[PDB]
Formats: sequence, C-alpha cells, structure tokens
Amino acid sequence: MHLTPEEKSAVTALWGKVNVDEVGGEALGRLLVVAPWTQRFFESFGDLSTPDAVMGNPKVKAHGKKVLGAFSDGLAHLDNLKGTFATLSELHCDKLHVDPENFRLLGNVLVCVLAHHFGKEFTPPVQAAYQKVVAGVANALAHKYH
Amino acid sequence: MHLTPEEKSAVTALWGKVNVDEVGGEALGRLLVVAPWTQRFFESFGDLSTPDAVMGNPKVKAHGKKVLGAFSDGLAHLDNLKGTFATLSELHCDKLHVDPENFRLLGNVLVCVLAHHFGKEFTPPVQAAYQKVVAGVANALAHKYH
Amino acid sequence: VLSPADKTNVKAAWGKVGAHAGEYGAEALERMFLSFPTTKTYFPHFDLSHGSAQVKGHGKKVADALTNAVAHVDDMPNALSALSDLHAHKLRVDPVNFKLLSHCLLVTLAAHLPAEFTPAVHASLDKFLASVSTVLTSKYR
Amino acid sequence: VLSPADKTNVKAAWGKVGAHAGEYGAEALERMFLSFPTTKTYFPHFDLSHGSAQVKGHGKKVADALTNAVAHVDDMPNALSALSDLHAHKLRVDPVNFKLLSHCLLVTLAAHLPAEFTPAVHASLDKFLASVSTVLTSKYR
Ligand code: HEM
Ligand code: HEM
Ligand code: HEM
Ligand code: HEM
Repeated sequence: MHLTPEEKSAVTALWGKVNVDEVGGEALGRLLVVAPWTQRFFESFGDLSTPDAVMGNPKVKAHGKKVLGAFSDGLAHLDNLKGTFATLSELHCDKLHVDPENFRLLGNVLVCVLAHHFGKEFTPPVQAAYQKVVAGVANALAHKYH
Repeated sequence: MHLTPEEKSAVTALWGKVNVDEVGGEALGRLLVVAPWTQRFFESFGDLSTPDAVMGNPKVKAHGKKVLGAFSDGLAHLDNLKGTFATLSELHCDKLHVDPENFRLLGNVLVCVLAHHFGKEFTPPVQAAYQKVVAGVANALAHKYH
Repeated sequence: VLSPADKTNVKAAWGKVGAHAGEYGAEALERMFLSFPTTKTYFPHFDLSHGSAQVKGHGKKVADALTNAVAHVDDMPNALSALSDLHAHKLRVDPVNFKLLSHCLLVTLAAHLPAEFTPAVHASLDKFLASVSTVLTSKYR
Repeated sequence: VLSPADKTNVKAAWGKVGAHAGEYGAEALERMFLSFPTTKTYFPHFDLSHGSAQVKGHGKKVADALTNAVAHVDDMPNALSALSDLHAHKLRVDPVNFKLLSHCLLVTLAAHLPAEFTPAVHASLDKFLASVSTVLTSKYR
C-alpha cells in the first residue's frame, strides 16, 4: 500500500473497535439493497425481495462475516495485499465469476457503514486512509483475473 | 506493467514503424475532435471550431509531436514509466491542473488511431499489448497528483 | 427512475438535514478532497484548507441545489437546466467525478443521520444522487 | 443527442459496413476479450478460443442489433426496448463494460474503413455507441 505510517495507524486503530460480525452483515446487506443487481450471485440465499428481507436473511449476514473476516486478515498484510489475496483472486475469477467491479461497490458501502457506526470518529483524514485500503483490497482481489 | 517479453517485443516492433511526428498530430487532433471538452486546455491554439480547423492547426500538430515525443521516450523505459514521467506528472498536476482521466481518454483514442492506421496489422493481441501500455502511461502520469 | 417510495424516502431524509445542509455540503467537499485528491484539479483557485470560507460557501451552493432538486424531484431536468448548462459548457467537470461527490455525500449523511440512514433510505439517496449526476452531465455532448 | 450531421455520418459509415457487420462484430468481441479480460466473466459458458463459432454467432447478433439501431436512428429507445429489458433484468452486465465494447467496435471500424474513419465520422460513431449503451442500460434501476 501507499499508506503513511500515520495513515496505517489510523486504519489499524479504528479497526480495533470493529465488530466484524455486525459490520460484515450490514455491509453485505446494504450492498444487496443499494445495488440490487449484485443479488445475481446470491439466489440460493432466499428472498432478498425487501430491505427487511435482505437485512434479516441469516445467509446474508453469515456471508458478510466471512467476507469481512478475510478483509480483516488482509489488514495484517497491508504491505502485500497482492500476495494475501492471490488464491482468493483466482477463486473469484475461475470459480465464482464475480466481476471485480463488485469489489469496488462493496468497498464504498463498507466506508458508508464505518461512517454510520463511528460518526464523529470517522473524520475526513480517516475516511481518506480507508478509501486507499478499500481500493487496494479491490485491486488485489482483481489481480489474478484473466 | 504486466508486459510479457513477447508483449514487449510486439510493442517495440510496431513502434519501429511509427512516424512520431505524424501520429502525434493525428492523436492529439483526433482527441480534440472526439472529446471536444478536452479543448479546454488549448484556447491559445486558436481555431478549433471544426475538424479541419483542428486537424490542420499548426499548433496542434506541433504539440502532438511534443506529446508523442515524451511518450516515445517512455517506451524506452517500460521498466521505469513512473520515473520517466515524474516531472511531467508534477507539471500536469500543479501547473496545468489536468484531471488524469484525460490521460485514459487519450489512450483509448490513440488505440483507435493505431487501428485506423495499421488496419489488419493491429491484431487482437497487439491491441491488448497497447492497452497495457496506454494504461501504464496514464498511471505514470497520474502518480504525482496530490 | 425514482419510484414513489424513493421520492418519499429522499424527501424524508433531506427533510431531517434542515438547517445543516450547508455544513453537510461543506463536509462532503472536504471528504472528497481528501479521499480523492484528483478532484482537487477543478478548484485550483480555491483555498482547500480546512475551514476555508471558499469551501464553506461552495458547500452551501451545492447543498442548496440538492434541496431544489428534492423539491422538484418530479421535474429535475427542468429544475436543473441552468446547472446542467454550466457544467456542460463552462466547468466541464469529467463525469467520473460526480460519482465521487455522490459517495462522500452518502458518507456524510450516514455519519449525521444514523436513525434515518436505513438500508432502504441509503438505496434511494443513492439512486437520487445518481439521477442528479445524469441530469448534470446530460448536455456534455 | 445525435445531430442530423451525426445521423448522416453513422448511416454512411455503417452503410459501408454492409455485409461485414457480422465479422466486424466477432472481431470487436475478440479484441475486447484480449484487451479487457474482465469482460470474459460474462461468458463463462462460451468457447472464447480463436474462431469460436459461439463468438461468431454472438458477433452477428450484436451486429444485427447495431444495424437495427441505425435503421431506427430516430426511435432507438423503442427499437431497442427488448434488448434493454434483457440486459437490465437477465444479463445484468455492469455498465462500465459497454464503454469497453464501444471502444473495441471503434478500433475494428477504424481498422476496416480507413477512408471513412475521418475525425468527424469517428466523433459521430462514438456519440452513437454511447447512446446505444445508454439505452441498453436505462432500465437497470
Ligand atoms: C471485500 C471483498 C471480498 C472478500 C475479501 C471476499 C472473500 C470471500 C471469501 C473469503 C469467500 C469464501 C469462499 C471459500 O473460501 O470457498 C467468498 C465467497 C464468495 N464471495 Fe467473495 N469476497 C469479497 C467480495 C465479494 C462480492 C462483492 C461478491 C458479490 C457481490 C462476492 C461473492 C462471493 C460469493 C458468491 C461467494 C461464494 C459463497 C458461497 O459459497 O455460497 N464476494 N468471498
Ligand atoms: C500521454 C499523455 C500526455 C503526455 C505524454 C503529455 C505531454 C506533454 C508535454 C511534453 C507538454 C509540454 C510541457 C511543458 O510545457 O513544459 C504538455 C503540456 C500540456 N499538456 Fe500534456 N501530455 C499528455 C496528455 C495530456 C492531455 C490528455 C491533456 C488534456 C486533456 C494535456 C494537456 C496539456 C496542456 C494543456 C499542456 C500545456 C500547453 C501549453 O503550452 O499551453 N496533456 N503535455
Ligand atoms: C452532486 C452534483 C453537483 C451539484 C448539484 C453541483 C452544483 C454546483 C453549483 C450549485 C455550483 C455553483 C454555481 C454558481 O456558482 O452559480 C457549482 C459550481 C461548480 N461545480 Fe458543480 N456540482 C456538482 C458536482 C460537481 C463535481 C463532482 C465537481 C468536481 C469535482 C464540480 C465542480 C464545480 C466547480 C469547479 C464549480 C465552480 C466553483 C467556483 O469557481 O465557484 N461540481 N456546482
Ligand atoms: C452496444 C453494446 C451491446 C449490444 C448491441 C448487445 C446486444 C446483445 C444481443 C443482441 C444479445 C443476444 C440476445 C439474444 O439472445 O437474442 C446479447 C446477449 C448478451 N450480451 Fe449484450 N450487447 C451489448 C453489450 C454487452 C456487453 C458490454 C456485455 C458484457 C461484456 C454483454 C454481454 C452479453 C451476454 C453475456 C449475452 C448473452 C449471450 C448468450 O448467452 O448467448 N453485452 N447482447
């Protein structure tokens, strides 16, 4: 990453306060609602007919936790996101056929969820470092597409 | 810059046959004609009112040759684009205030120009090598923005 | 296309913004400038430092235009004619940038209207900013 | 919007395409596959090998649709409604990919019509492909 020690510290420290369980379910569910077309990959999850139905769907919430988990661990290899997401990158390409654009939609939703959650704490300088991380994650994950 | 050796030989072989003077003028002129908004940087160039006025304007032709000149040098340092384009990146940012998206638009136009000129010789695979290259150059040009 | 639910949700949300839209306008710009530094290329003539009056004022201006848009949610194209003109023929901001301001504006509302920033409201505001962006870039060519 | 000039340009350049539309459609696709490998994710079910009949088959269908928009240059939204529906509801292709195909179609035409691919024609064809893309994406949300 092109993170400043200062920027690294800011990311790291807010993360420390995150409930991945809660944030993962909310980020993924929001995605399914804001950008309804991402639902094409989660037909087997049930009825995503309403915000309520999406936000309530346990399959969604549980997928959300699996996703932020992986993201969470990526934050420990901020200096080689590429090597940390290589296998996950292949998988997404080769098995799931997920368009990398989706990785960017989620990142932005993630940022709206953090702001939502931390209010005051999520300052312009803090969002700025987060924007760089979400872009970095998305790029890493997309890296092995061919 | 994921230029495979075979991709780099291909870029280099074709670049061998280009008349930078000529291509430079066509690429630049064509940009001012397809994305007229880009004309914002050249109000001291005079008459850009029509395609003929643009394509034939001595100032556009002279500037195009400058731009491709710098690009050509870029192609001799495919290994270090960022280094190559550093002072130019600073200039576009700090003095000229050129939104970097402009660099990608020009790359695409350039690719159509090469297709226009080389016909059948601009094969699927040659286009893909040039796609990587215009992208590398745009990125190098945007590296010093802040 | 904004559904009736959508127009409702937007008016509600914006309804709660109230006397703070200007500050939210200003805050969104600041978040945009820091997160997407390339957007600064359009304001070389501004003092982009924290708390600049140039930024605060611009913030109000933007805020006000959104208000007017919510108010004429049914006739945006018309309520924003002049603004679409200005952007297409004078400012000529590149279209990618509208998506960036729209995003910094969600983040700002989210951070300020917790209870109100529900998943359905979020979806609506997004479509809305999208629609607004479409309108402001409709006369580009 | 497309101007009379544009309309003339497009009918003219496309006129020249004639009977090669199919082949040019196949070629635009292959170029797209090679230059923007991410577009491949939409065709997991295709044989994307060189000279794939699936691609030939598909290039032709794309070319017929473009040909149909040219024949109805004054009523594209209606001429392409069905295809707009399909793309919004079934295929759900992300919008950014339209610009990629557009681009590869322009490269292809340029590679085949040196005499007609003038600056003026290039500009018109670009606005046209952008309008086609806008129609196909209109019902997405
Ligand atoms: C922050 C970016 C993301 C990360 C870190 C990530 C990570 C993961 C992980 C760790 C898995 C587990 C699968 C396994 O190991 O077998 C997974 C599966 C999956 N992901 Fe991603 N993902 C991301 C974004 C997305 C997005 C945005 C979508 C679609 C909107 C998506 C669609 C899927 C699907 C459909 C599966 C398979 C779930 C299943 O097996 O039912 N992913 N992802
Ligand atoms: C491949 C990408 C580009 C390269 C390699 C390039 C190169 C150059 C060079 C060598 C100069 C002259 C430097 C000087 O004056 O000291 C220049 C100036 C300039 N460039 Fe770029 N350029 C690129 C893209 C663009 C684009 C896409 C735009 C606008 C959309 C642009 C706008 C300008 C302007 C407005 C000037 C100054 C003209 C003047 O003298 O008034 N450039 N560029
Ligand atoms: C959400 C969509 C937007 C709205 C509603 C909006 C609205 C406005 C308004 C109301 C003005 C002031 C008009 C006046 O001075 O009378 C303005 C000016 C301006 N806008 Fe837009 N804008 C939007 C997006 C953007 C974006 C994304 C950018 C660039 C990143 C931008 C760049 C500018 C600039 C440079 C000015 C002139 C600033 C000055 O010199 O005062 N706008 N806009
Ligand atoms: C102006 C641009 C486009 C046009 C005119 C176009 C037109 C069409 C047409 C006529 C069909 C076949 C429908 C049928 O079965 O009758 C089709 C199918 C399809 N298109 Fe689009 N399309 C465009 C852009 C895109 C893009 C950018 C993508 C993705 C990169 C895409 C992905 C698909 C897919 C996956 C199918 C279904 C193929 C199959 O399973 O046979 N399209 N399109």
